[PDB]
Amino acid sequence: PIATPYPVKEWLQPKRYKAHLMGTTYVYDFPELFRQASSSQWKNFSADVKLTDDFFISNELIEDENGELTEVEREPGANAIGMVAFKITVKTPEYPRGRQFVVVANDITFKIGSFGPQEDEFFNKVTEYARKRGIPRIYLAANSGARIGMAEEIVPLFQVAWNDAANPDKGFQYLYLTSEGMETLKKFDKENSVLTERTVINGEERFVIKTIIGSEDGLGVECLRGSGLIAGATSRAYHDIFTITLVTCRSVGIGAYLVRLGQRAIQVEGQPIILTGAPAINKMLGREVYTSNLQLGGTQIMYNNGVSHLTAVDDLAGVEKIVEWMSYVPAKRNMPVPILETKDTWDRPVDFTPTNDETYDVRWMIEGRETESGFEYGLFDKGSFFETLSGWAKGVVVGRARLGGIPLGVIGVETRTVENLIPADPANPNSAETLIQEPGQVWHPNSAFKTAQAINDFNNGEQLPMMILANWRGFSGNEVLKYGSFIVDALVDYKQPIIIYIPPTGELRGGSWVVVDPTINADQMEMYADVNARAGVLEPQGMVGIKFRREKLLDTMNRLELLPIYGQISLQFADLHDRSSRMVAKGVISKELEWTEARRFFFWRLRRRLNEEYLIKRLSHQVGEASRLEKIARIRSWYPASVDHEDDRQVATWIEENYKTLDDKLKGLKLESFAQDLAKKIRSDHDNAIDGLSEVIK
Amino acid sequence: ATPYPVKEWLQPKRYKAHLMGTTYVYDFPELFRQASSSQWKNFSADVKLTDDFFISNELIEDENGELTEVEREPGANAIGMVAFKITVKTPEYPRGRQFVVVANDITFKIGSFGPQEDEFFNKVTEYARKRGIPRIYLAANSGARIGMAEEIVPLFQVAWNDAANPDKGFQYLYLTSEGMETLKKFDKENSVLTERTVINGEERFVIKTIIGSEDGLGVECLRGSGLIAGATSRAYHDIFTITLVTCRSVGIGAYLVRLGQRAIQVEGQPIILTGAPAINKMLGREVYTSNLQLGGTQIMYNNGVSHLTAVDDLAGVEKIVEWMSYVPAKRNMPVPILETKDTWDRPVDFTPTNDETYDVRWMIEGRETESGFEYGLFDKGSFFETLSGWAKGVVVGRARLGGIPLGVIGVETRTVENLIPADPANPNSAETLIQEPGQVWHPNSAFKTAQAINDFNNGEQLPMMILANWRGFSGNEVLKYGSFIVDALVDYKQPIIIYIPPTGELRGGSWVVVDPTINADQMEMYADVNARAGVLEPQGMVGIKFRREKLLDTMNRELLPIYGQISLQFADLHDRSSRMVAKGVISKELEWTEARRFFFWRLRRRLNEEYLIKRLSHQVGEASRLEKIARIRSWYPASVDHEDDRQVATWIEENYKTLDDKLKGLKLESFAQDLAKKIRSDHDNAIDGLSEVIK
Ligand SMILES: C[C@@H](Oc1ccc(Oc2ccc(Cl)cc2Cl)cc1)C(=O)O
Ligand SMILES: C[C@@H](Oc1ccc(Oc2ccc(Cl)cc2Cl)cc1)C(=O)O
Repeated sequence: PIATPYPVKEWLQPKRYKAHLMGTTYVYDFPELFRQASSSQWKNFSADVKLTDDFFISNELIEDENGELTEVEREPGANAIGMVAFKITVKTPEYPRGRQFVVVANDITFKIGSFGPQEDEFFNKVTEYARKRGIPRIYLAANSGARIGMAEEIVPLFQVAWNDAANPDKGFQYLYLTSEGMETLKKFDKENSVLTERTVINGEERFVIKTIIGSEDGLGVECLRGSGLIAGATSRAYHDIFTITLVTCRSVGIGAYLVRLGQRAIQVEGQPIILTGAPAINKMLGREVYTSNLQLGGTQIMYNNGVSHLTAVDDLAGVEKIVEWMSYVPAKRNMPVPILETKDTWDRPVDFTPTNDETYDVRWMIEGRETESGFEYGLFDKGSFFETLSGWAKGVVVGRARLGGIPLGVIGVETRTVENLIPADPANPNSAETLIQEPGQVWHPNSAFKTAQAINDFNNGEQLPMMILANWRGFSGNEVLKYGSFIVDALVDYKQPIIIYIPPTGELRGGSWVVVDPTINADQMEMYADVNARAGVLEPQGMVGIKFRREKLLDTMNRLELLPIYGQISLQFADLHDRSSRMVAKGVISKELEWTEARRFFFWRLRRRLNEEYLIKRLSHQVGEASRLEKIARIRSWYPASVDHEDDRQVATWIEENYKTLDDKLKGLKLESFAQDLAKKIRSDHDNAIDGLSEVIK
Repeated sequence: ATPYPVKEWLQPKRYKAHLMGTTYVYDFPELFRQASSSQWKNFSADVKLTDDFFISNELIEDENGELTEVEREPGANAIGMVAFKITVKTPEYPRGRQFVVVANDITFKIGSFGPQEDEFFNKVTEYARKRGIPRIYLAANSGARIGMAEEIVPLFQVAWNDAANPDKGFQYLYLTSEGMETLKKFDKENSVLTERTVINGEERFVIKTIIGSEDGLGVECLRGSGLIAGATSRAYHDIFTITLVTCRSVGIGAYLVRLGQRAIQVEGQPIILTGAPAINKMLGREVYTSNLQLGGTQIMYNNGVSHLTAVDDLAGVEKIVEWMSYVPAKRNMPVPILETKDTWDRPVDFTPTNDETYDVRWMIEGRETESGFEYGLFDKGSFFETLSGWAKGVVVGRARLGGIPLGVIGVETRTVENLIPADPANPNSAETLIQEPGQVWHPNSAFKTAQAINDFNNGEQLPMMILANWRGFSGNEVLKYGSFIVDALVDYKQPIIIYIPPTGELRGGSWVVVDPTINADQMEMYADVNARAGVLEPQGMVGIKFRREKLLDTMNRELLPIYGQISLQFADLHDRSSRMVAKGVISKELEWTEARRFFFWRLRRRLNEEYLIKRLSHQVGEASRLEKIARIRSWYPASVDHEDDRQVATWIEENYKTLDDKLKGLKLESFAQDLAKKIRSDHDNAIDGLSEVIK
């Protein structure tokens, strides 16, 4: 454009234009998008808030001469490699004083954002940078995969020693180099560019090419090593810090791999996630099977399969989802989860209530429900429910929510039936659509997998507490065995409080109960049942057909056709066994609750548990054989005698008032152990031991 | 009576178990005795065993509920679950190895899991885990025990509506002042939760909840199921776990075979979540005739849940014992070395050729030929394949290298005819014959590969070799499972060897999932001189950096056909192991024929160095793995070539006890070095403790 109000950004830096032509945001413009999203964050939390410019800081990161990452301020487009990173520092509602994270991204304008050894090495450095600091790592993927290429400085030299020079059609023997060809290389210092041997044929002194290496780096296997390196780096990152990646422009090969390795992924519509391009897949098979890469890695495929947790209409939408997602996550590894009080106070009843009659959306029980006669509040803070993996295995609902300001992961069960449709396969004319009915409250391979993925995703990086509104009465698919197994493993590994709650009108039968029982992880799990909930190995019908058969159904029909009404009797006899009262009597749940009062009970129970967990975790690197079980008992023996250990609000309150003081008792607890240990060491090797102490003078 | 004197009280127990199609619980230890004896026979026919080579002591809880060995009469179990502590002398552990066998007693309440069975099982699992010994589970059960208050059955009343004739309906269930009292004389008064409600002269106790006096009716059984499901999950990561499905395994029973991962299914014995009769009552028509269509070996062995299949119980027990022969006697002990006739010093005979099909197993274990026997890479007769009925594109099993046990993963070059049967649940759907090309990763082969790596790593604690030979991938799913492989590599705690074999290739994404840098602490890459590797293969590489123009440009030498081959070659000259060495992506290129020799000493050397590193586990202070190996190697004599595997291994084995003395010194060093740093970080605190300690 000629003569515009302000400078033409796309002209000052043509790369910005090239990026837009690619249909994605120019890399150096992303920090700005995070500013806008953070600003929006505030505008939704408290509109009367006036942000200044120093509320958001973005410092590009590059490697210095020693290869160490350092902050710099240069002009966009100065990057010498196709990978860049920024260290962001933002003041946010949950972290007013500020929080940090790293943003690594491919520069789609630098060799089509390909991964070369330097890009790989940079990405690895940045990832390690974030991990050492316990800081989140955001990856913006816009690439073309591993960089490729041959040694061009060898194309105008290699000679072809044919069988008979006068018969090229008869084939050839091998490729060699002349004495002149060798001199060309020696002139460019590119001597060790190829491996060769000297052989004199019919007179001339030849140099057979054994192997072609190349002076240019990033031609083959070194790109593969680099890819393996960052793949491993990302696998580790996921277990260390919060990871998430946004696909803004295609993401290919190692690019797609990283998307999955970081687990949490948001896909912008139209930007495919592919291992290999459709063109390549065509040439291979036979004819033109696929018309677009969107048929291979498009949203309708990755979001539907669960690779993509969320979809975004554009780059800004994606960044906004990243930021909203981060608002439930600790500023950094091992910090308490970020409390964020909203207008919706903890002290209120739960309005929306399920009815054995009318069908409902679990989300209503979760986040509340908007109606004509007004809004009906749900179990968690209004507007705090952030659903993820919503395009996959809809039989189960997954997301983050807030309880009186306390963030946590929530897993619910969709009661309505799902109509998972699967498009035909382009690589087989003999195949049509396939509508699959997925019954509610039943566990299918996908539901189980999604359930396991959620637990692991709440646990790793996010380090959140969790509540599962357990309401399953079966399983039918036999891979289910494998994925169900993933659930137990996921729970065994959970490190923050877990709450399992069978809601009103809900039930948990046989296998369904098994996979979520508190004993799987007694260190963190507690189970509760609504007074209007049902639970048992078998449902009434099943129990009847085994313990109340026509045989005995007659004996009672005597002491008192009339089969139907007597069938309804047997059912009630059974159903009277599946009550929460029996659950309390048998000791399988911590408590039976009343739905309307659950928001109040859980807020304090969870708050109390988070406070206690925090004290326990202070004894992690304690010396000795002390068990978690013995650690809480000890800590709890500290509470004032007049404090009721079963009064959640009271225990939470006292702890919150004595942090510093408790740290002291904790410190003194480890000190006793360190001494008791040194004692047992001397009383197990007095010789070398005693001498050791002596070796310690000053 | 009978020819020989046998326990009379067992007859009916045995009969019932057999009626179920399984061996009687107490006769199982005998099968283990036979398999072990048979183990010695195959190893050294000229061996005479004394009964003391095998001991089996039943395990039961004492007064304090603690598990103790007992010498009691068989068939005396008061619960439907039993266990044995077995001590046996085996070829790999001549002085003896131990493990526990936990099993359902199919004759005790049809092998259902009740609270007591559950807690016992859990206690036995924990018993093994605390000792680091293998836990074998023999499944023969009916799932969670189920019940109902049978005492409330005879004495419960109905309160009908406007019906002196029930036909209309009822309002609730109640108890009479007498029935209520009946429970009082039986002491089963708290078997219900009622409310006093005198209506029409007569008082009725409304039934609000039925508890029952018999333990093990509902949810208490579910808690128990959850307890052992989790206990098994932990065991799998702690000790060697394996399960033999010797009869039906239902619900929690089925779940357990999975949770323990390694599983052997006896033919005709199904692993199911819920029976067929049950499923039919949830679909309308009679769709399933038998549970075998739900959990038979055709399902579970093909799906990957069952690692192996067995014709009968004893075959299963033999497979378990055979499997165990590759595993340490207990957690963290060195892998069991078992040298046989086939020693390490010999070249590898069998060699794959470009123009000829081959079974990767020939490369692994060797092949029988009319002229004799072509030895493969590993010890003749040592290959033990598992998960052979699922994802045939990848080959996994245990093997021995000059006596050293390890996990092996190879790539099936021949295509696979995957036949997926049609489920009766949908008549509209018939069977299909999926086509799986070799050297191509698919969702299932990727999944199987990750499982293999994790199963070699957890419990087995085995080193591993992957004869990487993949190119493309097709079947989305691939993405998720491919990532499982990386996670498994990252988690691997023993030496790993990635080796691209002769005629083998590794391209693009296939290289990245097995690159050494994923876990530099344990991985090493090797490429045969006749191997190939690059991002793309010649075909595609040319279709990007050598098109019509460049191809027609390099005419300084209309003959498209012949020149097309010249370009491909120009490319192929890049994919050489020599470049791989030049670029530094492999530790070195090797010659197939000498691989056995080379790998034997490299592994032996690595195993030795690992052991030395492990001795610095509890070493206080914080030193990186690379920091410990560096100091360990600084101890080698200055004349030892750190690159000479045999020499390094030889010196170490000659100095175990010496290195051990030096090893301790390095600990006591840090011991005080730590106390010092303590004071130099909290002087006040330290002094008080130092003083208080000196007393
Ligand atoms: C009460 C029930 O026990 C179980 C326990 C685990 C079961 O396995 C699963 C449970 C849940 C899921 Cl999602 C998957 C599986 Cl394989 C099935 C039944 C039984 O014994 O019948
Ligand atoms: C070199 C190659 O990089 C990769 C990396 C990972 C890839 O994804 C996988 C490869 C193998 C497996 Cl088993 C799984 C995945 Cl997800 C694909 C290509 C590329 O960039 O094309």
